[PDB]
Amino acid sequence: SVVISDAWRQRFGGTARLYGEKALQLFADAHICVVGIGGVGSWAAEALARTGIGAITLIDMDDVCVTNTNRQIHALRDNVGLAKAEVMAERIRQINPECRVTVVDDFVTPDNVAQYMSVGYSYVIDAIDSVRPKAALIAYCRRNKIPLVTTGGAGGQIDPTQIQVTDLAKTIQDPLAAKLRERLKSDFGVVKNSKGKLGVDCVFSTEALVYPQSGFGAATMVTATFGFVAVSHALKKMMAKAARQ
Amino acid sequence: SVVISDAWRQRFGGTARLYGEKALQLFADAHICVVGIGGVGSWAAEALARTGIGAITLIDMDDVCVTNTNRQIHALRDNVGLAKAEVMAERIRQINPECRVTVVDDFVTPDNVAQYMSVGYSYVIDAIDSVRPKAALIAYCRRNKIPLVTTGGAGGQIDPTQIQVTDLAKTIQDPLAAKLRERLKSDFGVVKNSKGKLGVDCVFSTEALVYPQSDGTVCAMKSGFGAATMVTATFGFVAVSHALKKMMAKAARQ
Ligand SMILES: Nc1ncnc2c1ncn2[C@@H]1O[C@H](COP(=O)(O)O)[C@@H](O)[C@H]1O
Ligand SMILES: Nc1ncnc2c1ncn2[C@@H]1O[C@H](COP(=O)(O)O)[C@@H](O)[C@H]1O
Repeated sequence: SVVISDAWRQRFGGTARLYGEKALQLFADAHICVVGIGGVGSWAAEALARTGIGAITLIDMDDVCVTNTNRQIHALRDNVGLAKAEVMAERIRQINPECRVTVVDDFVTPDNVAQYMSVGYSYVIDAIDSVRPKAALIAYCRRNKIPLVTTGGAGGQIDPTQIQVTDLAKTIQDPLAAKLRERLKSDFGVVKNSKGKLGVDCVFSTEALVYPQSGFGAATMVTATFGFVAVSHALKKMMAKAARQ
Repeated sequence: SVVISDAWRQRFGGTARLYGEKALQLFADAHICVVGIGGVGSWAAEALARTGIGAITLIDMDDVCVTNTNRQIHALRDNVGLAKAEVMAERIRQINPECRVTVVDDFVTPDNVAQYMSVGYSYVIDAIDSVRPKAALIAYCRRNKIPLVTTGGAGGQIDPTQIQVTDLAKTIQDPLAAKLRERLKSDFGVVKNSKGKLGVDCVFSTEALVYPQSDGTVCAMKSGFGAATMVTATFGFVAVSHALKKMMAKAARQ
């Protein structure tokens, strides 16, 4: 158990008053991994930090680019050209200097997923944009019962109020999620239950895609909300599991 | 009005691809005011900046406090003690160096509201928590046809997916929004029209508020409330997306 300090309580007293004290300690003791520190994952990382999560691992190899400005929290003039995960880590340490932050400067693949998951996370937030590594991460967590929430495509969507969580089998208006389902079936043997579920929780939006007016565009208001919904869902699941003993 | 530089196109190419070039220009030419740079308003400011809005005014007099950390984007160890609005303005300059940012180092009151709205904003996002100034800001915007979105209480709520926008007359499970309607009726004579509406768009949540108990548990019931970034920021984001939707619709009409 992480020892909650007096400074921690000043930072996160609003967390305790919202989730309860038991949950404050649960979060302080958690270790959550965010894979992909982009339009969705950067805001998920931010949210975790600001809700008193005591250890966070960030996995990404990309650099901050000027084109990230429309949708990524780390995308500032002075950060362009630096490694996203490390820039996000430094920010998290400014949020909570007592958070233990680990950076994995790499992409997830079939060959390294086991090693990177071997840490033993309380949750994994999958915010990867590419379908191949995405499928590899999901298939691994799902087989190994590692708690996971995945995110669909957040581009080409303008309305944050249509974001919701459902089984990956049941998402609509999400070409990324659809390709992911195909890849999981074809490459990993993952297929629906008797109930028609893949047993993978997925943040998506019912909104129909808005085609490009350099692929689909994106907006902070939606991409960040994907990440915030993923975090709220993960924390809810962790609190329910803990109450179920 | 604003000539979009190549740097600006690089920053906001994703914005253009989502909303169109005409919208990119509309946003570059816009001037939006954020009142209250806190749990809701700091994220609304961030979103405006990140959506290529060309001018932003920020109104607040408070300083960054360590207790802001759970829900405000400017709450970082090195910023504690500095004025919230100025820290945010400085961040907005890092997002878009060509954004025109104005800091009003003050609180809105019944007596100064006309001066602070007199500028001619494309939109006002009201993220003030205190009720009497909030009522005064809304009454003034509403009377003067100044495009406004207001935000109910984002504290005591955990679910970002229940946030939506409706007329202030129709909000539920929002005690702030209900005390507001009263102050507006009582001090400004703002009351429902015959269709049941106040003519004020409000971000609110259908979620029942969660109240902290003396024993450290919390109890949902249909320094006060706790809060979470995931919910407070999404209030701000839903406000911004609503405003931009309305602005684009207005521009489509001509
Ligand atoms: N296989 C992977 N493992 C970890 N992070 C990834 C992987 N593939 C893509 N990413 C990151 O996912 C992020 C996507 O963000 P965005 O560009 O907004 O969709 C980027 O920062 C990528 O570098
Ligand atoms: N009358 C006012 N005019 C402008 N900003 C205000 C006023 N009253 C409160 N605020 C700010 O509104 C913000 C509310 O943030 P929060 O504490 O997260 O609700 C704080 O930064 C306050 O300083």
